[PDB]
Amino acid sequence: GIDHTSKQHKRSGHRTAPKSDNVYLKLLVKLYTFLARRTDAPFNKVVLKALFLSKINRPPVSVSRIARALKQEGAANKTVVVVGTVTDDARIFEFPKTTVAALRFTAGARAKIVKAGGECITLDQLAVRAPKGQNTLILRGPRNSREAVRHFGMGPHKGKAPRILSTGRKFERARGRRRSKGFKV
Amino acid sequence: MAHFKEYQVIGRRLPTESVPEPKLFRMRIFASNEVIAKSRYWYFLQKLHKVKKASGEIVSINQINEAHPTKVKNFGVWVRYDSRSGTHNMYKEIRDVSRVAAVETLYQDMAARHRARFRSIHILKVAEIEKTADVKRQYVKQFLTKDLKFPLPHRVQKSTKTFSYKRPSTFY
Amino acid sequence: TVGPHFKQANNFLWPFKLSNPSGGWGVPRKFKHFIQGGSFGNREEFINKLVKSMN
Amino acid sequence: AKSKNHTAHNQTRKAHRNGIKKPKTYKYPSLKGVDPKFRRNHKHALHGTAKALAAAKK
Amino acid sequence: EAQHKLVFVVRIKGINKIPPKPRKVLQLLRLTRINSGTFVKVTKATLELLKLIEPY
Amino acid sequence: GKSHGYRSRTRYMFQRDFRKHGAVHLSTYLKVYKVGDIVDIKANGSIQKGMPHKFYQGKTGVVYNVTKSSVGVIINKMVGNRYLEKRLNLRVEHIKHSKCRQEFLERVKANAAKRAEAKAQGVAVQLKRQPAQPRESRIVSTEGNVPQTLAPVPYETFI
RNA sequence: GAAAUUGUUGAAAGGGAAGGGCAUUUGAUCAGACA
RNA sequence: GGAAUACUGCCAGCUGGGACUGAGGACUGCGACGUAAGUCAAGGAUGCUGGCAUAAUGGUUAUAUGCCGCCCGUCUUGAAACACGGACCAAGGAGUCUAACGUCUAUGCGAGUGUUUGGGUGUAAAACCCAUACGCGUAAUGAAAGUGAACGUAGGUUGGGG
RNA sequence: AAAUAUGUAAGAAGUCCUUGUUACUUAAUUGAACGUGGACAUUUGAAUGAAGAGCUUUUAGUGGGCCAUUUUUGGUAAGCAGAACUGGCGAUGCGGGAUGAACCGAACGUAGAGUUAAGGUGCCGGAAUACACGCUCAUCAGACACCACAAAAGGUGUUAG
RNA sequence: GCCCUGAAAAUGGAUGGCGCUCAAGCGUGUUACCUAUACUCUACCGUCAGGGUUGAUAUGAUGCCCUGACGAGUAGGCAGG
RNA sequence: GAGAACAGAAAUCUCCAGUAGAACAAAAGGGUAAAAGCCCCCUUGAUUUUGAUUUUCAGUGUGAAUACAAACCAUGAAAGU
RNA sequence: GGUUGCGGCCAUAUCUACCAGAAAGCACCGUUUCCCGUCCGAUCAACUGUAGUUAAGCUGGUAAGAGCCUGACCGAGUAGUGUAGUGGGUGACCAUACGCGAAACUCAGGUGCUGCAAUCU
Ligand SMILES: [Mg+2]
Ligand SMILES: [Mg+2]
Ligand SMILES: [Mg+2]
Ligand SMILES: [Mg+2]
Ligand SMILES: [Mg+2]
Ligand SMILES: [Mg+2]
Ligand SMILES: [Mg+2]
Ligand SMILES: [Mg+2]
Ligand SMILES: [Mg+2]
Ligand SMILES: [Mg+2]
Ligand SMILES: [Mg+2]
Ligand SMILES: [Mg+2]
Ligand SMILES: [Mg+2]
Ligand SMILES: [Mg+2]
Ligand SMILES: [Mg+2]
Ligand SMILES: [Mg+2]
Ligand SMILES: [Mg+2]
Ligand SMILES: [Mg+2]
Ligand SMILES: [Mg+2]
Ligand SMILES: [Mg+2]
Ligand SMILES: [Mg+2]
Ligand SMILES: [Mg+2]
Ligand SMILES: [Mg+2]
Ligand SMILES: [Mg+2]
Ligand SMILES: [Mg+2]
Ligand SMILES: [Mg+2]
Ligand SMILES: [Mg+2]
Ligand SMILES: [Mg+2]
Ligand SMILES: [Mg+2]
Ligand SMILES: [Mg+2]
Ligand SMILES: [Mg+2]
Ligand SMILES: [Mg+2]
Ligand SMILES: [Mg+2]
Ligand SMILES: [Mg+2]
Ligand SMILES: [Mg+2]
Ligand SMILES: [Mg+2]
Ligand SMILES: [Mg+2]
Ligand SMILES: [Mg+2]
Ligand SMILES: [Mg+2]
Ligand SMILES: [Mg+2]
Ligand SMILES: [Mg+2]
Ligand SMILES: [Mg+2]
Ligand SMILES: [Mg+2]
Ligand SMILES: [Mg+2]
Ligand SMILES: [Mg+2]
Ligand SMILES: [Mg+2]
Ligand SMILES: [Mg+2]
Ligand SMILES: [Mg+2]
Ligand SMILES: [Mg+2]
Ligand SMILES: [Mg+2]
Ligand SMILES: [Mg+2]
Ligand SMILES: [Mg+2]
Ligand SMILES: [Mg+2]
Ligand SMILES: [Mg+2]
Ligand SMILES: [Mg+2]
Ligand SMILES: [Mg+2]
Ligand SMILES: [Mg+2]
Ligand SMILES: [Mg+2]
Ligand SMILES: [Mg+2]
Ligand SMILES: [Mg+2]
Ligand SMILES: [Mg+2]
Ligand SMILES: [Mg+2]
Ligand SMILES: [Mg+2]
Ligand SMILES: [Mg+2]
Ligand SMILES: [Mg+2]
Repeated sequence: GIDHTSKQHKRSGHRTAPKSDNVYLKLLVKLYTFLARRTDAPFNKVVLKALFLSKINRPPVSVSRIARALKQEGAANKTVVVVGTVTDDARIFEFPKTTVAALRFTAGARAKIVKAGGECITLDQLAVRAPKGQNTLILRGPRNSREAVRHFGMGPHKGKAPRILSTGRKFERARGRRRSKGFKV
Repeated sequence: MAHFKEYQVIGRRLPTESVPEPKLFRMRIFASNEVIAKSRYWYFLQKLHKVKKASGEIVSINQINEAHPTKVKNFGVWVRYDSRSGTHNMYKEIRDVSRVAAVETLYQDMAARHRARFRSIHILKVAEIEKTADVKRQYVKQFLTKDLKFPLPHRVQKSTKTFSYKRPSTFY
Repeated sequence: TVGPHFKQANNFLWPFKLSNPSGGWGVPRKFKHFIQGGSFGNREEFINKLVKSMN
Repeated sequence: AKSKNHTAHNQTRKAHRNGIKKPKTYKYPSLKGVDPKFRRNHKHALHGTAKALAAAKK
Repeated sequence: EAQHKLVFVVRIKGINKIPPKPRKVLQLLRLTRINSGTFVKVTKATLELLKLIEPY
Repeated sequence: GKSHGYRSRTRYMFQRDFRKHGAVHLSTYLKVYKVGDIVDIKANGSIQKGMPHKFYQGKTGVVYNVTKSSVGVIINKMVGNRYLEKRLNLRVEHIKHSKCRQEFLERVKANAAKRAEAKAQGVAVQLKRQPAQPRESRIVSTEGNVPQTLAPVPYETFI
């Protein structure tokens, strides 16, 4: 017998392939594992795993969040990579040029990129242009802006947003929510 | 505790800047190996001086061989031994060819007559009885008479097979 | 020699997996101390005859 | 029908499976509980040196 | 003789019914299995370890 | 029934140190504390205001704040399987500066010295601490010192 | 035209139950593989 | 005085009897022996000889023999229990569907999204098409009247993949 | 006034220099707090280990417990009742204690060879009717932990003091 | 110390049994010996992990090749069937 | 303890000794001597606002408590409280 | 070195009994118009530094002094204790193995150290 210092037969816990069944995503993976095996390049190993992430861990990157990252010093001629969909934002009135390599571009988003004379590229087109990922800027969407995380960690004095259907007063606003009725949280 | 050896064991009282070269005490110790003998040495020193193995040092460990291993000697022995109801000193006499052989059958005797396991006994002194008629115990004195002889009656021969065809004879 | 690099040297060695002793233990009960006629604790230079019978 | 009143038996085995996790250190702890008089002025002190380092890039 | 700086420890005792404190020392000395030995360099800070596990 | 009040069980814990009763000597209030100091907590029964709860007796913490008569201390108290952050508001009578870091502060400015005074000499440092090593060999003389042979003594009574 | 359960016939075992595990003797039966 | 010996320990000293195993399947390594060419016991068995070609070996089965083997299910700290149910066999026989939901996941589209109340249409309960709305989201906060989100590269600092 | 048990510390989130911000504070550019600029790398500051560390969400079963060594309360006591720390049983077979939930040994994939543990080796029954020194003779001897009980008090039985 | 007295219960009966007396009893020592699902070495199954491998012109890319460690289980969870 | 008419064991007066052997509502345990006890003087902070914190804890509530902030006040020569 | 004012540590500074103390200082000491307080100018308040005194305070020294402080292989490796065994014993209890280790006792030494400012044969 062995006095076991750690839980035996433990899985890595990290996704290995995508759980998705989309052949093309499977093909994109096939590409980037090869690239990640033979290029010793950090960008490809990161991109490989981003393809594995579920719709929750691929928040959309907006076209305006893109425009921002090019205003970083020396970042304006870099090609931005979004492993995930890219969405339009009517709130910026001036979008720069660039070249954006994503999984998907919404109708509105690809329009605004192209209207300014930019380029919408599929990830495989980006591998051909930059095998070692040269001159790339990877952007992730705001993961924790889901409505669900509002209710995570719910409890006394945590300020965490009840799970509720109908709202207004008369709904979970009185005893325990204010000093004049019972206590406050 | 086993077949015994005798050990000069010397240890002292670790040096201090204010008291370098401390005082060097020797003991003779009967043990089956040198690891017991050192444990045993420290067992008694903590019973006499203020020291423990942590604060002290063994300076040397040496086996002592019997001076005349083929000469029969009459030994008096001096023992302190705890019993069930209380502790008692003793003096026994042992006739044998080496101090180590002597200590062996002492411990055997204390176990058979007095039910004393090795932990209870202390050897106080073992020393050669020089002149005879300083032998004080009758079971040894029996063996010092001039021109001693005895038969070994009713001799029993160990048989090497399960059956015998003769019928034994205890003759001798 | 207990080198300057003993830590890295020794941790590099996987723990030795010895067999039970071949001549047995020499004791009727293992779980007293060596001095007490068992096998445990520091037995000093006698660790070699044991280990050799287990290697 | 009496029954066992209480014991801490088995409770430190449970505590040690996943845990006794060390306290979680942070550079920059909170000002929670800090003297308002101090903290009110401190709000301005920083705003002062922040305004400084801005006119240090001009 | 300069007291020994090097020691070889072999776990003599089986896996179970071991109190917690000696049991971690056994792990930190990498003796987690019976008759598995390792080398241990002797200092006060490993000497106290050898003290905790002597019965095993 | 049971009695669990705030000072329960604290009989000897808040007691005064024999022949040490009375006023607290004046140094206790001249000592000066800043945010970041490590302090030890020992409650003084003579000052009932600002008293630490008995759980924090004999506990070390880090002052997070400083007021007229008091310093706030934060303590990691472990409840269940985790630690939570408790912050305490203590009168200065219950708080002394901790020596727990002085061997570290001594050793930093010492390790800085033998660093400069070595490098400027051409290196060869060794400033990490080492445990007690086994001692070397030595030769003990017999000069004026012959071993004095001792034996076990017999049983006596003397009562 | 199953099963429980029954008759016949054939085989075998049976000193206060029977049935079961590992193993082999003996009897019966059978697959494969040589070329 | 000079040896021997025991005891303990070391030898990368030599050598005999016995047992189990023979995983792998071109080559590739580290070496060893040789003046050499070659050779080898060096990253896992080959060589030589014989017998049967069969119920011989092997499987199944019944029996005998050695050792072992308590009744299953259940509730229980604890059941083989002098706790319960169960004589036997077949066939039925127990986490379902719906309304509204939480976390996660897949998919479509994305500041939106949802054709299927309805209408159009049809090879007719399918498939295909669609106007107006409505729903949820895109604003919050107050009991309410109400008011309603850029000092600034949409901020400073510390860690931060790339 | 211990032993065991217990809080904190053992560096880059560190140390030293220069001298900015404020509405706090000072008699005071005094301080306090937060900074800009500068000096010193891994013997960068004890040991050992590290099949890595950190983090989030959701949900099962459970919420009768019982036993052993040690500490320990009530009770004459209890295979009784109630706490403490650990280890077990429950949920677990395997070797041993004949038998046995909890003891000893040791924790289980299917197998081969070897060595053992606890415990044993007259015969049952694998394994010395082995070696050695004593002791013991019982007209209800004795025979191995947990364990299946025996006491005061006695013996001119015998042994050694 | 061992032995004996002290020492009374109900079916017949238990050092486990037979039996054992310079023991096959009690104390103590020394060797040898026996045998666990444990230890050591090897084969094989599975689990987990680390590597390697999309170059056609044949057959598996959730694949193929190398290597290491691990394997008890009620209630219960998940997985592959 | 030693003293003073009625005055006695106990009345009021005085000196000496007095580490607290007293008192501080109440149970007990802490604590306290130019005080925290006794006498006197002045008062209403037992007030206003809304947060943090400690014990109990789920780190809910309640009870009780702590240390600040912002008032308005008390008292003291004042520091302060 | 003395003394004083303000101290820090808070008996090695306290307690008991005696002896000694130069110069300065402190003190005791004199007065009751005034502010102020008492049953009482004892305390307290003011005035004098004049009219007196080392008696007291205060400082120091003495004592096989009480106390207190410090130390030691004095006691004691004792008591207690962490760990171990299919250790002993009917039990109560005990011995051993690897560690940690007091208190009393006994003996020796000691009796305030010291910061700021002023002052003084
Ligand atoms: Mg919302
Ligand atoms: Mg939102
Ligand atoms: Mg041999
Ligand atoms: Mg053998
Ligand atoms: Mg045994
Ligand atoms: Mg071997
Ligand atoms: Mg009830
Ligand atoms: Mg009960
Ligand atoms: Mg309960
Ligand atoms: Mg090691
Ligand atoms: Mg109570
Ligand atoms: Mg409670
Ligand atoms: Mg109060
Ligand atoms: Mg029909
Ligand atoms: Mg069968
Ligand atoms: Mg055929
Ligand atoms: Mg055939
Ligand atoms: Mg051979
Ligand atoms: Mg092969
Ligand atoms: Mg055939
Ligand atoms: Mg056949
Ligand atoms: Mg055939
Ligand atoms: Mg048949
Ligand atoms: Mg059976
Ligand atoms: Mg029941
Ligand atoms: Mg029954
Ligand atoms: Mg029922
Ligand atoms: Mg029935
Ligand atoms: Mg059916
Ligand atoms: Mg129709
Ligand atoms: Mg149409
Ligand atoms: Mg219309
Ligand atoms: Mg709406
Ligand atoms: Mg509104
Ligand atoms: Mg610790
Ligand atoms: Mg390591
Ligand atoms: Mg790792
Ligand atoms: Mg639950
Ligand atoms: Mg529940
Ligand atoms: Mg309940
Ligand atoms: Mg146990
Ligand atoms: Mg249960
Ligand atoms: Mg279990
Ligand atoms: Mg088990
Ligand atoms: Mg039994
Ligand atoms: Mg058993
Ligand atoms: Mg044990
Ligand atoms: Mg039998
Ligand atoms: Mg046999
Ligand atoms: Mg016995
Ligand atoms: Mg016993
Ligand atoms: Mg007798
Ligand atoms: Mg027998
Ligand atoms: Mg015997
Ligand atoms: Mg096996
Ligand atoms: Mg399993
Ligand atoms: Mg399957
Ligand atoms: Mg309660
Ligand atoms: Mg209350
Ligand atoms: Mg004068
Ligand atoms: Mg005088
Ligand atoms: Mg004076
Ligand atoms: Mg004195
Ligand atoms: Mg015992
Ligand atoms: Mg004891």
